[PDB]
Amino acid sequence: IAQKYASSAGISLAALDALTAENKKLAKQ
Amino acid sequence: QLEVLARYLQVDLNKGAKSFIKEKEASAVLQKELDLWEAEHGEFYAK
Repeated sequence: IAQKYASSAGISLAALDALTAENKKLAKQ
Repeated sequence: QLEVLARYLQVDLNKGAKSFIKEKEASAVLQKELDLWEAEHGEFYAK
């Protein structure tokens, strides 16, 4: 009955960045 | 700019030059052995 009550109420119970950092390593240099 | 692109692409700009001077002392070694033959034996015998 609580389930219905809860229902009724609605309240229930990678390397890509390694490639990226080497690109900024070039531009920083 | 040339060094920092060679740093990026992991390109050694002197790999050819380091291997040039390392075979040039290696061909100086065999020359130092080759003239030990001609100093010992002579030019007519060697020819």
